[PDB]
Amino acid sequence: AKHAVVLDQDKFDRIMKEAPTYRYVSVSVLVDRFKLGGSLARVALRHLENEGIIKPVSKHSKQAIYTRAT
Amino acid sequence: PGVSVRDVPAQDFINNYASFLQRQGKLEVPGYVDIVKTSAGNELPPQDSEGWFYKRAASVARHIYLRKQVGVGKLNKLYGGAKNRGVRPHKHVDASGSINRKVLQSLEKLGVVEISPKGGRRISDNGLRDLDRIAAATLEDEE
Amino acid sequence: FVPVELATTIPVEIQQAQQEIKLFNKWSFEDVEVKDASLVDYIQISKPIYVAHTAGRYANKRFRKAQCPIVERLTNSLMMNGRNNGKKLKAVRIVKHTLEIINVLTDQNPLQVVVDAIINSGPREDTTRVGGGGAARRQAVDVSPLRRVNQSIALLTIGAREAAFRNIKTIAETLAEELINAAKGSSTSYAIKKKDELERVAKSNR
Amino acid sequence: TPVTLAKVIKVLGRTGSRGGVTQVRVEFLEDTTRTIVRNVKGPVREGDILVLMESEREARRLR
Amino acid sequence: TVPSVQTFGKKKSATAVAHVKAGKGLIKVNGSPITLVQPEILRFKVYEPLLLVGLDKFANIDIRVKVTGGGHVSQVYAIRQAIAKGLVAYHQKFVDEQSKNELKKAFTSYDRTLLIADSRRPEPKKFGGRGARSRFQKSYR
Amino acid sequence: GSFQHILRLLNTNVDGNINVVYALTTIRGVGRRYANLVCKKADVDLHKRAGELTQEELERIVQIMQNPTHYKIPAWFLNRQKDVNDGKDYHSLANNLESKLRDDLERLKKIRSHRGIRHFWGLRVRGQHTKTTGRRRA
RNA sequence: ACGGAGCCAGCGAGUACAACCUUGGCCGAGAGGUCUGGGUAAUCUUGUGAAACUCCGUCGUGCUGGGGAUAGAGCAUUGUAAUUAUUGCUCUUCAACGAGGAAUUCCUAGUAAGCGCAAGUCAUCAGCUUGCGUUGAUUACGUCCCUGCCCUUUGUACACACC
Repeated sequence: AKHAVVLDQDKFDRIMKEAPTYRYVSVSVLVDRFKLGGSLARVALRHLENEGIIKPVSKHSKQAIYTRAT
Repeated sequence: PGVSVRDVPAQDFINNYASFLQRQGKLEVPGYVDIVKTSAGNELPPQDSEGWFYKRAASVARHIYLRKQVGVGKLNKLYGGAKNRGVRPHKHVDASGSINRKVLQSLEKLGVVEISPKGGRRISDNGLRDLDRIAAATLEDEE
Repeated sequence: FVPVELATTIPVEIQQAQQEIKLFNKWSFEDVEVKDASLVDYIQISKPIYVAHTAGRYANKRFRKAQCPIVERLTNSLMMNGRNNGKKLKAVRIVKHTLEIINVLTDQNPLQVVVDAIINSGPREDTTRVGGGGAARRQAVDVSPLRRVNQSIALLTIGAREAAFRNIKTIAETLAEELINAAKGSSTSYAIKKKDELERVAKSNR
Repeated sequence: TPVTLAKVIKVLGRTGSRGGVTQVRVEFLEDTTRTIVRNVKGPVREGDILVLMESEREARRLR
Repeated sequence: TVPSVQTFGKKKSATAVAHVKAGKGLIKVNGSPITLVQPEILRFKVYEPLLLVGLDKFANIDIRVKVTGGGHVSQVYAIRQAIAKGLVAYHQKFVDEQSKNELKKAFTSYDRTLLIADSRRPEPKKFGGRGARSRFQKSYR
Repeated sequence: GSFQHILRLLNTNVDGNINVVYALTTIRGVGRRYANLVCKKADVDLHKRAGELTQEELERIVQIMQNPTHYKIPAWFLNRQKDVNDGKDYHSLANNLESKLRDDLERLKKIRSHRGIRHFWGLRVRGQHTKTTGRRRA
């Protein structure tokens, strides 16, 4: 275990801070920052698709590319 | 027009059929739900848990529509797949018989399946109505 | 222009592509000049094809590997390792996802990044092991023209798959980065380093 | 990295103690009519262009 | 009464038979329309006969196919060869040749078999080895 | 957040975070499909990390672990069955199980059978060929 | 990998004096019990709707949900007989191995390598061999450097012939 998988409310504040205005947004991208490792990043990205925010490109399991809503 | 089952995609057909049954809750439940492996070779139980049977019963109904007469043993062979039998090559063996049989027994009383001659189970007159209504409902969802 | 009416209903977005522009999947296959004498003719953008999964009577005569479009070269190269031998459906799905990444990054036609990557990972000089008694002295022999293209496409996929060996960054993200680094010569990607480290060996024995 | 241009003018059989080398005569695109013999590893055809760092030096049959 | 020619294409064992008619414009595959197919990524391949010559040709011709043999991806070629011939059989009989000749030379530039039947069939596995050419592992120790 | 990490259950360790089933697999007796069967009775999400739980769920589970036939189990998803003379079945899922097997292995050694003789020397019991397998021994 | 959903081949084989292949219907969480057939076989099993694959979800780079070996208890079946686990199944037991040192084998296109299926032996037993069809590359399209084979020209004190 290399940390950054445990659920913290302090991190949930900083997810919404760093959500908007980015080129690359995916499961591949967020894990490079040591955020919610693995599957909890997919759940974090599932929140950001609901109320606009970040809009999709690909819609496959394991290949989930997104881009900011202009 | 030409409203048939084939205009609606096969994977998308079952989604509208599943929600249709859960509103009523009159397709009946056997008793073996979530005390279940699903097949003769399958390590993890159903991930869906709730619903589940309504997905299975919908996919059984649409296959009985296309073909003349489907049985219990063939449905087990169709749904069933691969194994991991220790350190040997992966084989193929039938799925759970008790789940797929009580789909066919329960759907008879609801009003879909009919007893056919020779062997197997064909479609009723009222069974073709509910298949087309949900197909027409799925046509409205797309269009 | 003019969506044609039949009994069967096709979406308009598909018919927008028809008649006017012979596209790839959605975006344009046209333009994309190579601009590097040696790789001209052998790298073929003039052939317009939609899907990268043809029948293929390629490897028969000798120089018929040139006829194959460069999009199909990348699909076949990813099939190595016995787990992934065969299964072009799995590769063809991945090759679409690599091109979607490049479209997002600074707009651009993604084949212009792919073609420039083939130029910047093809060695100029590759030494052949000459005997001359027994020892492994390496004489400086030159490289042209399919050997520059065939090595370059292989070295991209070796660098791509090794980067995604026990990793969240699955093949499509790594392969897209390798082409950007080669197109915009950064001296970081291993498509360039493995080419540059052989340069280099020829000049020592010259 | 001095990039000297080139072009194939004649294929000189299939040389070497082993099978993996092919002799070629090379004429230049820029500064025409300068013929020099030099080896090529891969396939060769009439009308092809060669990329090379070192041009004016001459190669022989590999042993 | 209606014009009916029974065109058929073939890639490996995967065979398909396209029974064309005159009418509105059906291009169905096993009952369902053109937009299913069911490999899903290879839906784009089945359009290639349509999008080259154009949808204007199919406004009169009504095709429907029954595919059997082979696998999943091999059957897409059987459909694509059947639909490609389906136009030519209609345009040869009851239409002027110059339209039908433009179909021929259009498909040559984008020649992914289309009209021509492919050459490759499987070859027998001979004794002593795990395949035709591949032999068993030796040992002389 | 971060409510408790170990977190004992019948003396054995149940590590915090992770999952319902795969944390419960740490117990010397519970496995990858039993804990799902036990979780089905209590009805809890497998989606959660499970180390951070309510206090009632641990005590409800332990009652199901001890008593097999009382709670909703078919009585054929059990570890051990039939012991002593003419009667009943029972199982265990803690340090009880590891201790039980050592006492049950002594029964085979006391009666002194083809298995019990083989268990003395540390050789293969289930009719295997010992001309290859496990070049180390114990 | 673990879930559902989608769902496509070709080679074969098969009892009436025996006990063969065996759909359809009930019993069972499985394996398997039973009532019935049909078939002496492009007629019934059988469309032998077989796998790998396709596509949305669950896990995500931790000997981990990867991997399955050792283990114990019982429920089935074939046998006069299964304790020296025949065979399959049901929960538990949960290791060894983070791409392999010198060496070394096979291979130029529907081939290589994944993938299962059928037959052969068969009362009951494929991790085997002989056959079939799906998925389908990279790389030569040349050479005697290495390991051996054919001729010519040379030398022989060998002719059960350089062991």
